[PDB]
Amino acid sequence: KEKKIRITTNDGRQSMVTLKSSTTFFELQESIAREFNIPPYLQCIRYGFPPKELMPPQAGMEKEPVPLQHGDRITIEILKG
Repeated sequence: KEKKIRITTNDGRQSMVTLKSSTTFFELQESIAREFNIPPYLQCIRYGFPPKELMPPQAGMEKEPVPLQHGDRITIEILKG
């Protein structure tokens, strides 16, 4: 029982997911990597208007869930590996 959110890569593609309630930036990066064809180290998520750069947490915050909820929307950007 988790929440559902939308995704859209700068390349011009989009896909929905079932992001978990306690899904941190890491758990989120793993979701997009599934719905799309980009690794967690090449997917830059964005939310809010204008689109922000949901940076990765650190020691202590890594456990914290993403800033998105059931019914939210985000945008990914294929980084340069």
